[PDB]
Amino acid sequence: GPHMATGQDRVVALVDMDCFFVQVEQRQNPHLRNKPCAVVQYKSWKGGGIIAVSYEARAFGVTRSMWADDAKKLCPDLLLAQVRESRGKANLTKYREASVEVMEIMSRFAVIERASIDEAYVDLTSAVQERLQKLQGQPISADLLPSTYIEGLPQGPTVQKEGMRKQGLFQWLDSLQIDNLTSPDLQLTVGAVIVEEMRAAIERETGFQCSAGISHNKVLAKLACGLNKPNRQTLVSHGSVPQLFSQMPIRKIRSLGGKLGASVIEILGIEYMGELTQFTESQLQSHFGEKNGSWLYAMCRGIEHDPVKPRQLPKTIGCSKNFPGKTALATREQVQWWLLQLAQELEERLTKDRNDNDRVATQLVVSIRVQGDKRLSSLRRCCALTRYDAHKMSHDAFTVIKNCNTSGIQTEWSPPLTMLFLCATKFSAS
DNA sequence: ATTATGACGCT
DNA sequence: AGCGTCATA
Ligand SMILES: [Mg+2]
Ligand SMILES: [Mg+2]
Repeated sequence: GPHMATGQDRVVALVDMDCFFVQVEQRQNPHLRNKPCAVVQYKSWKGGGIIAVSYEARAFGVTRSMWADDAKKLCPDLLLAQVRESRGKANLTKYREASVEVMEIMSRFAVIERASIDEAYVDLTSAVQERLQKLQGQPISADLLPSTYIEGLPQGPTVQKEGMRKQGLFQWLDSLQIDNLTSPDLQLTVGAVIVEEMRAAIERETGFQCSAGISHNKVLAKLACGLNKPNRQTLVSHGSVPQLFSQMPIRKIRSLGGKLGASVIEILGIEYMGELTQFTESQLQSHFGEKNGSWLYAMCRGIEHDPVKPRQLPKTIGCSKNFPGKTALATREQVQWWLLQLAQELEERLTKDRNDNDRVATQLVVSIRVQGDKRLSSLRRCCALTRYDAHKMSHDAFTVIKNCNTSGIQTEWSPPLTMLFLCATKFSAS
């Protein structure tokens, strides 16, 4: 009763830029705005691979991972923007720099954890306390929440989308004002006010739109974010969790979209997150291990404690290129040349990093894949990284991998290499 | 022949 | 340390 913790101590948001690489290209090229548009890398093989898709194009069935030639079959008028190529490979610098624009704006409001190139968790707990003070018990007006959905409302005893949104928001705010909700619900609401402000500042100062989730932890905030896209934000309250989870496929929850989630479904014979509540913590630990079991037991109740880490910068800076099909690297100098290409981009990004962020990478990570091997990495070896010099890094990389070559002939490379990867890690303050 | 990333867990 | 998992544009 009085001692059951409810995972309602924090306010956490997850902000995710809508179709981010597409918005970066649309800001640069006004001709692409408000059109079915996608971003593609390379062009020769089947028109290139799509890596981002505008919501106008999604309506035609265009998706990420699709070949541009195939996307054009679904959407003949699809417009395309190409990822820059430098030194023979895709170069994502424009999007990394746009990401920094957005992350720096978010950081004015609160501590953020960079979760990917286009999304960040926000810990709003302190900001909410301060805003609550500034307020002096004044009601929160719907006008402060013009793009917010309250998940699960309206309910109980209009056929337009925006009308539905406001109906639910009014029920929520009516109940908050009447004192029929909880202090955590008030805290979430103020959290949502702050995220409207954050999202307005991002759009004003960059041109970019985003969606966001506001809840009591990272997992719920991420889930919330996806419920109403694009350009909207969603509040998932603790109380909304039983109904939300009762029909929520397990694979939709962050970290359960893969093999673990599949085993939860198979071993337990269930489909929805809410069905997990019927098992004891020990039962879940017996199937999924101590850590995952405890996590599952709390998560299916809407409770999770993973903190928003104070980390706005990436921990690693990496450079990779696949060499698929017949392009697999088969000669020694081929391997050396591409190692150099990679090492040159890496040096460029590392020198920029050292200047911007007052740190130095100390470990060089070399990874390769060989043909018809594994998936992903076949092999991964570390060596020291003492100097930001591309020729040295490339020579060093060759050294740690050169004995992978099973060839008799040292000029030839067998089995052919289908992937090269250089990654700088173990940063120290400098 | 999605590609190019990036974080974290296991042993 | 090296490998595997899960995720994002
Ligand atoms: Mg996303
Ligand atoms: Mg994202």
